[PDB]
Amino acid sequence: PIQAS
Amino acid sequence: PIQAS
Amino acid sequence: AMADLEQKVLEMEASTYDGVFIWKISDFARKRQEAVAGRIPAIFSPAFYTSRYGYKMCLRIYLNGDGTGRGTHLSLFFVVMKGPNDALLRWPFNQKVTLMLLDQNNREHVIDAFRPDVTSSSFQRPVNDMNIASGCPLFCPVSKMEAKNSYVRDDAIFIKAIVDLTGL
Amino acid sequence: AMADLEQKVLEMEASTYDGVFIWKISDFARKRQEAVAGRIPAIFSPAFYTSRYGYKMCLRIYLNGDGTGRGTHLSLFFVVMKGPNDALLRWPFNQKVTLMLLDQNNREHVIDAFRPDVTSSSFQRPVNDMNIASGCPLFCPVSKMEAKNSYVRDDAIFIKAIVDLTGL
Amino acid sequence: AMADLEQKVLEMEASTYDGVFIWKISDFARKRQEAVAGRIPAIFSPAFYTSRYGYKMCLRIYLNGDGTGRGTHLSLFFVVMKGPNDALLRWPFNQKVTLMLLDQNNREHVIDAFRPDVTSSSFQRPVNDMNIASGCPLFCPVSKMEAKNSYVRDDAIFIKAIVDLTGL
Repeated sequence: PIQAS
Repeated sequence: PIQAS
Repeated sequence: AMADLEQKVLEMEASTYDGVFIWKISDFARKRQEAVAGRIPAIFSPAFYTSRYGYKMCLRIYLNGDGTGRGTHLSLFFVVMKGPNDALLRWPFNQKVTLMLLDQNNREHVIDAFRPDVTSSSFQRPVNDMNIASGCPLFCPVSKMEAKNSYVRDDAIFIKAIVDLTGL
Repeated sequence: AMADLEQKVLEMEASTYDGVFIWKISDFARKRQEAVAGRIPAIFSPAFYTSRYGYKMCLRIYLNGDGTGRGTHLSLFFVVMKGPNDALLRWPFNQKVTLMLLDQNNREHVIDAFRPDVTSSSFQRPVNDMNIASGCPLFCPVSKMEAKNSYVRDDAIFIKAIVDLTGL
Repeated sequence: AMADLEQKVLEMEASTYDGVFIWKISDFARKRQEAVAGRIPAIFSPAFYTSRYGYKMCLRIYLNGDGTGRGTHLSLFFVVMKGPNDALLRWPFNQKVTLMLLDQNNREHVIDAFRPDVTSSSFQRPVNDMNIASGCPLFCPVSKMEAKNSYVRDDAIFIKAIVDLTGL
């Protein structure tokens, strides 16, 4: 998963 | 079970 | 009016319908001192149920003890409340009750249990809002709470009740 | 106080306690234009739980995208929040998460899934109200939101989350 | 206003999400008089659901009868309601429905089951808040719930509905 900016 | 006072 | 609906909302926030209940008591140190001073000897938990239309129950705790536990133990009692569906249920109440104070390290819980005394008024079909509470006056020594321990963490404790559902 | 009570009631109306959540996003065209225009880039879902006393979680959506998806994709993220029983749960959070945009003809859902990176701050025990969100910036190309498509119907979409409950 | 949120809280208090609903009608004698005297011929139950995101349903009772049962029978009806997740569900509504009046001596319950007529507007996807009701005008003779009847106990009756969940 990639974190929200 | 013991009753509350 | 306002307060009535507020109570209804908080009750509904806490209610469970599978006979398993966890009661988080926050601000533990102040509430215990309130018990020690006699200002607030006991606290009731919110209500919970054995099934969607089952028995209505709550807990009652004495943070500085009751009866034989006065001054030395946390005392913890079970309460059968008048439920909306009591006319559909078997009486007397006859389910095993298990009560615990949770270790927040999960190593060593305090656990007690009993089967109802079906002769006791505590387990008859309620005529008032609650029957007389019944349970464990010697549930947990206060010293376990006061010394270095993992039952009280971040000024809160957790009490867990399990009502066996055999026969229901 | 009535505003606060209304908020609590809305939260409870939406809460689930089995790790399965369906988020209906109505007024879709207005909210998407709000995202496109930058006035409201992101929307948070109501909170849901893995069990009655389990992890507290919510979702966060960018209807016009975030990061690598910005301006071309729906971006959809998972949020671990500070829950009332976190002291009782295992950390870091380690449950598989499945996220879906439902086809309202039920032919071709959009689905993605991930295992938490247990070294990420997104999955440690929360100290703030929520942890940093994480998920899929490239969840769904915005073209799938067109009128000929069946994800938007009667100005609403449906997002579904399934938190795997293995080991809980 | 306040009454809106009071209604919301009452609906949440009574809601179930497994297709099983028990409706306690208290103040039975007064509400019977209101129906006999024509002031309140009918009462709607609170809503319940087949699943967390399933069909929304309620019951409608005429304590002094409707239609063929008017003045001689309790009449009991099932109502498909407009639900928040109807776009995700199969239409027409096609689940078996069982309705009962509970004997409070655990004796013969009144029980009727039916399957929806799928050509009826009662079971199409709701366009209004409520579809047209369907059910049993002759559910129970009024004379059967009188003194020593055992359906009425302590000025209350209990209605139970079970919606079959096969195929959902």
